[PDB]
Amino acid sequence: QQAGTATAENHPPLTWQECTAPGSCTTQNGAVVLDANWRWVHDVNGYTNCYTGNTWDPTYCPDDETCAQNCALDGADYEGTYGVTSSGSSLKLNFVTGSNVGSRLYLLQDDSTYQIFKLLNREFSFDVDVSNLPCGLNGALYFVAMDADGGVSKYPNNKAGAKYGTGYCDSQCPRDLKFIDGEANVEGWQPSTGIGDHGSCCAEMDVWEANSISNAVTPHPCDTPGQTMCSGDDCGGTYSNDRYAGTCDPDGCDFNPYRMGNTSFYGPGKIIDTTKPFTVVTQFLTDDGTDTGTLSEIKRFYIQNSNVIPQPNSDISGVTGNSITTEFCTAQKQAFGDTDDFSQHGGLAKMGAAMQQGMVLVMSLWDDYAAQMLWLDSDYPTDADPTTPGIARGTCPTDSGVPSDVESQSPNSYVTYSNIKFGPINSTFT
Ligand SMILES: *[C@@H]1O[C@H](CO)[C@@H](O[C@@H]2O[C@H](CO)[C@@H](O)[C@H](O)[C@H]2NC(C)=O)[C@H](O)[C@H]1NC(C)=O
Ligand SMILES: *[C@@H]1O[C@H](CO)[C@@H](O)[C@H](O)[C@H]1NC(C)=O
Repeated sequence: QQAGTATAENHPPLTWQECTAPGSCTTQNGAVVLDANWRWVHDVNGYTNCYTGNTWDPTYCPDDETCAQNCALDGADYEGTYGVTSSGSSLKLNFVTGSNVGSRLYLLQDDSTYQIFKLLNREFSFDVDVSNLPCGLNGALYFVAMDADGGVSKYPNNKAGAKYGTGYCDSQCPRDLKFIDGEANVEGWQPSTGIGDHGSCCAEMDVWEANSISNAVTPHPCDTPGQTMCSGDDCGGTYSNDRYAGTCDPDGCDFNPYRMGNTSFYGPGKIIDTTKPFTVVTQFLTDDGTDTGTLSEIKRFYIQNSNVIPQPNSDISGVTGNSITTEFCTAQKQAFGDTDDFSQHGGLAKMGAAMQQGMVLVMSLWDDYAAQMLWLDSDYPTDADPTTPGIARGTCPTDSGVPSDVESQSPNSYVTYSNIKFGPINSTFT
């Protein structure tokens, strides 16, 4: 895709901090950029839609390649069209703005380059306010193995790049992306938004997926860490027919404290009381305590009112601990009767390989047209006994979360992420 000219692209500023030790942090002047898929795509020569509603305009987009040469991703009015505002070290995502629903943003090193995080033997921490996120919404902060330049050096027809939020991929191998690898997704485009023949896969570390009711932390490995194209139902993921047909783990190894049997830990009025802000800390430990080692454990702490509170232990029979490890992941898949696609695609060793490639920080607010976010905050397989281990993930009713409901009833929902800090283990807090 080309770079557009109707609207100029100005990235909202966002500061964060890199630390070397507790109390010793340096502020970085970052910025964020809106993902390519939320943008208006217009023809390079005038101001005409290449994409109209849920369909490609064949005059400009008769095939994948031509479309990409003829069409441009426009700049974004962040506040007014997409409901994104930044202040200093804080970023606010509004749910519904006019006819826009939600957003996905990446953190930039500079105006053409995603910030790369190498997470092994490091810790990542951020403050969050999810008090205005009801059932059916997902305020996500996570990492994917995208190219720093958004694909430009690999794909000559991508002239927009990171500056326009190109190059997305995650463990679902999404086929709803209008542009992949410097080509439009037009041949095979089946309207619902819509899905095409091509998808974009890469390893995904979901540090935080949450609303005011439930949260989960979930690594999702892929055979190839790092961005790959797939095609048809071989993609697997949410949009393909068979979830488990592809090269990535679509479920992942998850720790949601509610699902693990502690229902008094996280929620309104609870130990982590989601009516107020709190701090989320995630450590990525290696077997030998060094930066070159194998990923072996993911640990979680929360901080609310200067109190440091560790992730609760699993209270599921035969599943032990409060951290993600190979042992935990094996035991939890068995005790819930879920297919162990995690270990099939290389588990934590392969999550670690992706972390070694470097990963991009994504911040997001979305609702779920496929599954109503019930996998996160309700009884998920809905046709199943909510007393059997692993079905119940939160207190939301099973009729919650349908997009046309939440978009109409809670349009002023929002999420705020702030005070991002990154460094060696135990440097981001006391
Ligand atoms: C849910 O998790 C909480 C937090 O871990 C548990 O409360 C802790 O219990 C331990 C004993 O196992 C105490 O030493 C801590 O001081 C407790 N923390 C707080 C702040 O309460 C709680 O027991 C768990 N509840 C259930 C339902 O199992
Ligand atoms: C981090 O601090 C914790 C105690 O809060 C301790 O278990 C651990 O050894 C520390 N890690 C390092 C490498 O300093």
